[PDB]
Amino acid sequence: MSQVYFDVEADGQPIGRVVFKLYNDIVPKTAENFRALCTGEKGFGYAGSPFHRVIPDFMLQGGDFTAGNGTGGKSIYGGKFPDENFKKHHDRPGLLSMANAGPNTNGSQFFITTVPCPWLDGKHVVFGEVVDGYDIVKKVESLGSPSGATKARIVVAKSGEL
Amino acid sequence: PSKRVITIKTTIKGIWKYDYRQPLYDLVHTTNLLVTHTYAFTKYIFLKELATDENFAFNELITKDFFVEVFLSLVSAKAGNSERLKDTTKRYRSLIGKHKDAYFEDAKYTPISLAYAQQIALYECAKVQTAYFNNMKAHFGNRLRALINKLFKKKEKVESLTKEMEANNFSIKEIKQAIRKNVYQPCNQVKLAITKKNMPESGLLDDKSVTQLNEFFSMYAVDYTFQKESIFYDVVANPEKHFKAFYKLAQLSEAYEVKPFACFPLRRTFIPCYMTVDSKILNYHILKNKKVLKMDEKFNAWGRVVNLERKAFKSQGCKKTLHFQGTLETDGVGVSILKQNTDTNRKYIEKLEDAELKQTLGKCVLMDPGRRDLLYCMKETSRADKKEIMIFTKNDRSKCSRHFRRLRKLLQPSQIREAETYLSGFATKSVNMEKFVEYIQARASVKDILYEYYGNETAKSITEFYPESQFDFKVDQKCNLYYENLFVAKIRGFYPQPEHEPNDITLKSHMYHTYLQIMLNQKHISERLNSEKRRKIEDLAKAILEQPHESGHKTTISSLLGKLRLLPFRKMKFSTKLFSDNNDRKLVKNIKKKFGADAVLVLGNWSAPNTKYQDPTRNKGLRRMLKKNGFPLYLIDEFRTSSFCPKCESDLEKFKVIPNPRPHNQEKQPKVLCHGLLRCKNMSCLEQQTSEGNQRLWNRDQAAVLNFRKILNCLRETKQRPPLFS
DNA sequence: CGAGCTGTTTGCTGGATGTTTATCCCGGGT
DNA sequence: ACCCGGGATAA
RNA sequence: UCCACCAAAGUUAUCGCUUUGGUCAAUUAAUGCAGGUAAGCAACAUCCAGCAAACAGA
Ligand SMILES: [Mg+2]
Ligand SMILES: [Zn+2]
Repeated sequence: MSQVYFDVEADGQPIGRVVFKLYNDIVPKTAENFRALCTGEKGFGYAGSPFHRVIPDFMLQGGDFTAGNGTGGKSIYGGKFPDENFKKHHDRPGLLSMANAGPNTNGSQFFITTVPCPWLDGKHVVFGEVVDGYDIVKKVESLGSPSGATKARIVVAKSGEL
Repeated sequence: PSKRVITIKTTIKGIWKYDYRQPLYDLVHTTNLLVTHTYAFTKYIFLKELATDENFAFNELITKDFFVEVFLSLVSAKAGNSERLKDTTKRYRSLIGKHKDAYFEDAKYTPISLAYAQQIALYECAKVQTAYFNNMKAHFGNRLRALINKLFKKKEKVESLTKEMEANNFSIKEIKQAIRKNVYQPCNQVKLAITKKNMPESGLLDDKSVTQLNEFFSMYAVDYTFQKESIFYDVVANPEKHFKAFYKLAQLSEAYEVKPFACFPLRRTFIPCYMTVDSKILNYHILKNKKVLKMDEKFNAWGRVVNLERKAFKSQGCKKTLHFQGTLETDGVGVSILKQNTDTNRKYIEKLEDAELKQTLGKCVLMDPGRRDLLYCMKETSRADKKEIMIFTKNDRSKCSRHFRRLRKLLQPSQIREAETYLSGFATKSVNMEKFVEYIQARASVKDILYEYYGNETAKSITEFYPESQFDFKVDQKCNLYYENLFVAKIRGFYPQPEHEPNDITLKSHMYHTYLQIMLNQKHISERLNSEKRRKIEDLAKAILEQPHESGHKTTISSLLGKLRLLPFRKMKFSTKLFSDNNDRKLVKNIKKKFGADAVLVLGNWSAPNTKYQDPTRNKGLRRMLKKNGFPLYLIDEFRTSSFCPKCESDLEKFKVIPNPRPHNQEKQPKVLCHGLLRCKNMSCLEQQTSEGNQRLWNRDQAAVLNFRKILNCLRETKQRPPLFS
């Protein structure tokens, strides 16, 4: 299971790092796409992508590296790919899953859950967990607003694989 | 070698340099205005003279030279060398100035200062002359025949004779024979008499009709004789001597309350139309140059405005012999580039041969052209299980047209619709002086607002077309963001959301700021907003961030953005052509995929005349496009092809009753007989279970194509049409 | 082929003809 | 004297 | 005043029929096809006669 890390900077000041554990064996294609975006193998990735939608106590979202507002993003396999599987569910906080605009509309955007989301089971593919830096995740969440607007410019300054 | 010309379409924004965009726009508008007046004023002159005196020499004034003077009279410029004018030019200018002041007063028009208007006037006046000649040559004979029928009182005589004979209990066949003997034959005699300029024999027409005929013939010269003894042939041979007569014909048509027809071509579209641009026009109007541009510097001048190295402007055609010659046509949004090879310096399947018919074995595609189903296509090898059937419907082609029509209907301002309704109270095709003057005044009273609305793409917009209107964003099921009806972008991360109905109400309005920020970053939205408006919108967005719950900021933003609700009519018109081309190519690709690349097409002989309660059809354009793509196309008669059951050659009937297909007519006419489903009269027609008969049911198009296949097989076997379908 | 009487704007379909470039010189200014 | 428009004509 | 395409069934080569599965560039964006990066192809303005939508009047 590949592990990846993001460096989060608010208003140009680093605030911490978050370490993720990927379900490579359970969800191969989605995990591979996420790893490629993290490492920027294909010339594009989450590097510099902003967290355009953070809802406190509910979720953080990001991964839009072409528009920074949720209307962009693309996968290595193309614009979008079909849902792979739902062998994992939003059962515990800290789960990393793919954001989509409906069935078979997965792209590059991802979201991290801060509370259980049983109602989202079967709708969004869950493909990772947060193993370290969850305090940094809470710190980022504290900068969010109920409407999703961020109190400060939060971006993934750097990304990589451990 | 012969001369051929090709046109390449494109958009101004894609090839036109930004710094020179504004000079072009105004020019277009100016030209359009002049052209519009160049029509109306011209008519305003003729109707003025013809009503003033019947001896007026109207025929000689239908020329490009007179139209050029008419066009120039609407443009104010410094006086030239008057003594160098020709006698014809002097007479034309005097005639124009006779009514110049009256026309300006009636139309509330002022001359537009436009230097170097010679070339534009020449081109537009050549177009006007061509339009006049084409209209007359096309419709003079038909309108003359209609007038002759009206003069003979054919309808009244036929009705009276039919009623009289029915009162006497005459058989319908005898009634028709008597009508032919007593009505149609004298009418043909009158037609023959009029065609040769000779008055009809006494008793065929009453005194009033004879007087009207004499008045009509007084238009022509007394000694003038129609070429080859036929007026209809002389009109084509020597059109210039009939124009005045045509006008009189129109009046006679209006004498008997016949539906008015446009005798004088006019430009009435408020949307700016295409105008021709050449090297001189570009040099003197767009580039604002002040010196003569020679042919050697021809392409250099264009290079300063457009990139001649693009795909559109490069060589094209066989051996790349079709080169661009510095001539374009543009209407402010779209552009057409003309290429030419020379310098500017001045069948039925039943009648096919044996080999031709037998070479199509296993490749013919039988098509049934319908109204709603444009093409129902079936291949020879089609069977009950191997259903090699294709359907190209009217909906597929009309998607974009219906979408644009609905959008225009929904986005039409109240002022625009009211102005159109008011302007519709005055007829335009009528040749009456008073009616035309009233129409001119009515158009002048509403021309400004209509031009502003339809010219919103490049013209100044001031009027508030949507007062007291608040616009709120919405998201559809497909996560597409629309302001009210304007597409913004697809939100790919919209579905992830928490439990609905949060505690704080103001978040719903706060999402408005996020939607506005997403919208304002779009190119097609940012380009439509000027710097000052964008600054004000950003300030209002900041204020909304300060006080999201306040609706005043939202109302102000809606008022500012009301410009975005104006439709780009010219852009939609341009996109319609692309949509039509894409539909044609998609149909060709589908035909080749389903029926193979070397498929042979057999189309029905139905002509599809334009009928009331029915939308137009591409019957002729469809065949032309199919032939242009290389498909071998042949025509097969549809006589009794859709009336007999293929399984047993028995007649079919319309049995099922269904609610009205059109929902709006259900309340008035709820239920009607079905049209696409039929049942056979054999009453077994199948291995029926005998429970309720269960007659074999056939789709009308499927039965028609099966009968076409039967006819084709019979032709192949015996080279003769089937006796049943003969 | 298939569905139930007038005017404008739009558009969709159909029919007809074209798709510029030198040269002169008078008004006006310096 | 010498030049800068800009209308008007014509193939 | 409404209807984008491809398939299964009621069903029998069954409708502007109904019930299901699959597809989506949504568009008030842009010269359109394809080739994968080269290299080829594609008639347009005006006017007029009809027909459809909105409105208003017979
Ligand atoms: Mg037919
Ligand atoms: Zn039968």
